[PDB]
Amino acid sequence: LVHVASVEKGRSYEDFQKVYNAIALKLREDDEYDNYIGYGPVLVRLAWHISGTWDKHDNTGGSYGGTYRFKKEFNDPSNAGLQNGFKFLEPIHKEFPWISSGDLFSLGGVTAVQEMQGPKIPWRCGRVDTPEDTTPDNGRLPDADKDAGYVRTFFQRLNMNDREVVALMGAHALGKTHLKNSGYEGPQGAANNVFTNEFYLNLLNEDWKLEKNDANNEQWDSKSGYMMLPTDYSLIQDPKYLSIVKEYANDQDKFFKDFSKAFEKLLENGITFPKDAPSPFIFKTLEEQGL
Ligand code: HEM
Ligand SMILES: [K+]
Repeated sequence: LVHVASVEKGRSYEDFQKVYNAIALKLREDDEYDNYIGYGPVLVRLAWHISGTWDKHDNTGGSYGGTYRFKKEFNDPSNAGLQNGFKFLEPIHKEFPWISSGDLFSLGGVTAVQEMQGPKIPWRCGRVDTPEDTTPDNGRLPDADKDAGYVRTFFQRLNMNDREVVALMGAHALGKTHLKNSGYEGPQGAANNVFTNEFYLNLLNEDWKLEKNDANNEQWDSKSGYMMLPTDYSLIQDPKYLSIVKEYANDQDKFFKDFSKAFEKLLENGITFPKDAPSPFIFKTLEEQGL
């Protein structure tokens, strides 16, 4: 399988900047979602989820084909709750119908990160919608009740090393777990809609207590009222992961550069960018444009 990126006929940077701004303005507007968290978090997760189905072995899955839009993928249990971000995007797609789905799902994630004060994430256009039959089966997204070895093993399927994994997990600082979605409940910290290194800080500074939740699952609960998944907790259990956590806890900038690179990589896995493809775009945030 080869998926060559193909620029949407006749579109340039400026056209994308507009999709961006449209997402951004809508984020600003619908701020009541999930009790004032806003849609930022769910969009980052949608973008990660449409991309985590990838398999470096056979090149199936990944964000290229916009398969999330099909039933099999859309109804994946590990995708519970993502429908809210889908619906958020929907009007947007209507306003800009020439964008491919993979392009849009992924741009939402970038927009989300940047609008929430995170780092700038270079983004590339060119994903092409593929047919219903290219939809990966359910089962490729990771479980949360595991440990560091699982995570390690899991992420390898996506070509991510220790450093990327840890960088990538910092996104857990955003949003929260929801009992009805995954059988877990609670936020990871206090600033849940502004992008920071809080995740690492929390993991190193709170005094976590293992407990069972209402869904009969285990989670690490802290006095502050925060929770961590077994998989999140696992980053302190593993020696290699822990030194990285420590690095990010001390230097938000390193975290940001690392997250940036990894997130783009993550969204670009499985895609072949031809030689003449335009360079990756760096979008202006609403504020940078004075809107
Ligand atoms: C071991 C790998 C991962 C596991 C098992 C995991 C699983 C989870 C769980 C179970 C949820 C809660 C969903 C809910 O009930 O609504 C979730 C929340 C979320 N996940 Fe992950 N995740 C992992 C990797 C990541 C990565 C790589 C990203 C993005 C870079 C990330 C971003 C998010 C975000 C932002 C939230 C909050 C969503 C919201 O507030 O609705 N996750 N994660
Ligand atoms: K979270």
